[PDB]
Amino acid sequence: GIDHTSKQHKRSGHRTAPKSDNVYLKLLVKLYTFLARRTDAPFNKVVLKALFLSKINRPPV
Amino acid sequence: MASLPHPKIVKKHTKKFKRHHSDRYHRVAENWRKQKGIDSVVRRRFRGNISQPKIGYGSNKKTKFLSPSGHKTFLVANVKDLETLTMHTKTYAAEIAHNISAKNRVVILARAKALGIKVTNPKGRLA
Amino acid sequence: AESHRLYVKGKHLSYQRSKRVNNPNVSLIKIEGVATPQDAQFYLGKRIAYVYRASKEVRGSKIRVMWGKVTRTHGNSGVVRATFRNNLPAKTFGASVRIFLYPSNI
Amino acid sequence: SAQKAPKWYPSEDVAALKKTRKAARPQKLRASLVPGTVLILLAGRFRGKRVVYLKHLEDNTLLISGPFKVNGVPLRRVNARYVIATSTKVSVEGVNVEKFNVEYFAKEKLTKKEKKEANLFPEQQNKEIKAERVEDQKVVDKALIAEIKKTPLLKQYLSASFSLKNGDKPHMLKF
Amino acid sequence: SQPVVVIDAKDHLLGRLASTIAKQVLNGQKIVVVRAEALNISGEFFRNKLKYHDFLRKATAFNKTRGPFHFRAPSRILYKAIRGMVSHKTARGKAALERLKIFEGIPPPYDKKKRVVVPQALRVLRLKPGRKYTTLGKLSTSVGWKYEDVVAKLEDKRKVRSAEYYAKKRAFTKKVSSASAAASESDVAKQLASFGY
RNA sequence: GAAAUUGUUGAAAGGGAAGGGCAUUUGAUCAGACA
RNA sequence: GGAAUACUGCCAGCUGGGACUGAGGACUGCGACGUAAGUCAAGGAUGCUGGCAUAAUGGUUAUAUGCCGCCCGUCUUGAAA
RNA sequence: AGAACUGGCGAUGCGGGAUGAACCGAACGUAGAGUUAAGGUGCCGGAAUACACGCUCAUCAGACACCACAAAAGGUGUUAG
RNA sequence: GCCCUGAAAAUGGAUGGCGCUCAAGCGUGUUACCUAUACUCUACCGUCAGGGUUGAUAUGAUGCCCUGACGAGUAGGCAGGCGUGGAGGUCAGUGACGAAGCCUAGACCGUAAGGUCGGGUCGAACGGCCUCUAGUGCAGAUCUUGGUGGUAGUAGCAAAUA
RNA sequence: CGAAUUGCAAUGUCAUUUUGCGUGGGGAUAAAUCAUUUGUAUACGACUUAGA
Repeated sequence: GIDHTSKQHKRSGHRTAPKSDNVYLKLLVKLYTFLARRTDAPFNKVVLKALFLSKINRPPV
Repeated sequence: MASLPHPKIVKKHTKKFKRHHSDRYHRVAENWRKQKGIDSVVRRRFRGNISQPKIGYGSNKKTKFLSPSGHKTFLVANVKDLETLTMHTKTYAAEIAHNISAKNRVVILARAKALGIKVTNPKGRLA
Repeated sequence: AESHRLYVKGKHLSYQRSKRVNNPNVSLIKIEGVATPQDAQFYLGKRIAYVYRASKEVRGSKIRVMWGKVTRTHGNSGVVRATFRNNLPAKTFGASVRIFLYPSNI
Repeated sequence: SAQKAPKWYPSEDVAALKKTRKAARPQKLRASLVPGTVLILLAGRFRGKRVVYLKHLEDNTLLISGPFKVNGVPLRRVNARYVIATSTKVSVEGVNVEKFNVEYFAKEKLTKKEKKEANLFPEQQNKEIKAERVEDQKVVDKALIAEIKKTPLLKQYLSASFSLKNGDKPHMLKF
Repeated sequence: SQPVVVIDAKDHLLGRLASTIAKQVLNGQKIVVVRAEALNISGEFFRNKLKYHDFLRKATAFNKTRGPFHFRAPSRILYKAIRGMVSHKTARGKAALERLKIFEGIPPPYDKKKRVVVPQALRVLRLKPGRKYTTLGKLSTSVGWKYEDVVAKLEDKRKVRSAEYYAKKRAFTKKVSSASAAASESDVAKQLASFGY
């Protein structure tokens, strides 16, 4: 028995894939996962974590 | 066919997980149903009672879906379904479906003998 | 000349157990002639057979043997623990097993 | 189509093992087994017999020759665990044992797979003991009985056989 | 180590003998317990008689032929003691109590067999000298046994034959020992003595 | 042409219930042969 | 006055027996011993021998035996009730 | 009957207290090996009819806390002061 | 301090029972031993987290692989799946050389929901996968309808003269 | 004089009740229940009587 400090088996509350079924968004996530994995620039990680957002977290600019 | 890639297929809990009081009543079948009751000794996991399915009883992912002969059983219905197995012979085992007639079973068995595939029921409607 | 035996006779006492819970995988053997855990340490690792009868003459004979071995020493009075390939069938509680000397260190 | 196919069928040709690191070393026998001692055989056709230990072989077996003229146990191998090494010795320097090895006892027969069908006396190379063997067996005990007969009662000892009596506690009694 | 063990139950304590018997007979040993009417039991006689008259009260109220059966023989008092220490309601305990035979006096099968003594149950070794004790024959006679005089008439009749067997055997051993000293001087004995023998 | 329920045959068990869990003996049955 | 031993602690001291486990699957690493080639107990088991090739062995099932096991659903602070 | 803090039961199985929702130990995937807790080691019942110093003989002795009842008042009974 | 009296309640009874008296009781101390689902190590399942791999190999990164920690649970929430009646595609799927159904202490796969095969019976239609849709899963409701038990060859078949 | 080749271990089987068959070697020649009957008995069985 372990006296737990934190809640066990806790998912991170961030989506790691788009909930969309879009093929051309699946391809952009395939591209920017490669770029974020194999470059050192944080721009690609920002663009990759921004491709996952929903319609109300992607407001029009 | 050496068929030896797999190692020592063991099976934790080879018993059946029958339903509680399936042997007491005839209306209660032996298909497993979780006891949802509030005073259920099976649900509260007492000593001497039956055991329920957990994920702890899961099989080794290397030796899962394998027969004791070491292959994965794949249902065929004709020779064009046999041709999907002709380059995976040591890992799969063809099995003729239950509704194939006796005239077509002697065709499927001859094609599988010519291709080297192992059929797991070559004595069905044999006559 | 009248004797031929190369074993020590012992009894199958019981399963390894608590009060109210028994574990059938480990049996307790009382080796006749042993009194302490030191000098019960001599028989550790030796083979045990349980020889019994049947009626189906299989492989040319009617007597059958369940093999096992001594594993450790039990509490304070020369009882030992034993493990068999197929466990002993609990109707032999109080039945003669034979402890051989097959892995020897003498 | 009674079962549709896998996504792309990962092919499972055989793959070689990793490089092991288990190099075999010579056996380290227990110190009570010096050549010339008298062993009590505990298992087999000649169990209970008292033999003389002559040589350590290279399949980790002992070479014993209780004199055939004494108790009829020929030159053979035992497993060094199914023996009890007694205290008594003989002088084993007189015998010549260098012609014995594992190919001396290797059987050059052919019954190596058909023991499931060999059940009605096949008469295949089973009962021929030639003069290559008994001639070598004569010289190793004609020089061994001449050392056994130096001490009194040892020949009767080796001709007798071992058994446990009713009070014999083997953890207490010596050997 | 013997197949059947005959226990001369004179001067043994009841529940200290019954524990050793109930362990050996469960380990698998065939035990007969002979001369059970001379069993001792600690505590003074009126204390044990009051305990037995306390036992005599406990019978089934609505039908007395269902209740605890108060057996009055000494062999059956010792059998009640052993049966309380064996799990007699299972097949293992039922099969273990079939390896037991208890008699008062010594019956003619066991008249001519060697009797043993359990030393961890003897009144002499276990009780303090000066404590009062009870004999099971007198207690059984006081609670309603009927054959104390019969097993006492059949006992000295056995003791006469045993004491006239022992005189013949004693004369045999004196005739053996008067002539076995003629060989204790020779070379075989002087060689046997070095080996301890 | 299912089940409750019943008859016959066959197998087995049965000292005030029966059924169930862990383990093994014994009987039946099946397995692949490593062919 | 000289010791010894008990007790307590330490050893990167030596050595004997027993039990359970052998996961992973080309190579890569850190070490050790060697002039070197290399070798090794150093990122998880190999070598030799024998038996059976099926009543070997294993699965299911019925029974026997040892130990355990109160009748489910519900309301309830609390149900075998 | 009504409150204060904590722990628990409810929602919780497991080893122990014979049995018990609440006490002691300890909280739970499926197995193997080892070691223990609380409790025990005459027999049921796995484990010392161990070892050491004393006390008690009870014509309803006494023996695991919760806990399953016990006082005032006596006894030159025995022991110690 | 121990023991006794003081100490009385109703079926027969309870240190759990037998039993125990230089204890198997009481006070105290020293060891050895027994064993929980607890602790340690290993294997496997799952969940969570971290990291590697679009060299380009099965264009797939849904995956594959490396490492570590964790796993109780009612009311309840969520997720991944199994099963049913119909619908749109597809397997140029199965079938009178036997579809569906039903029986089967016969076999295999899955932790499980369940799936597959063999044998018997049977006689005209029915499945796999990608999706759509719902009158979609029962052990209970003194549930509805139908059918059948133990009681049980039992209670009884005895007023009105024969 | 023999025992080797059960091949480096595989209980390596020897004991004792039940039962049936076969050979030869003796030996012995019955009752109980139903049905009928009695009434010392009796709800029915049971009991107690009688009958070549």
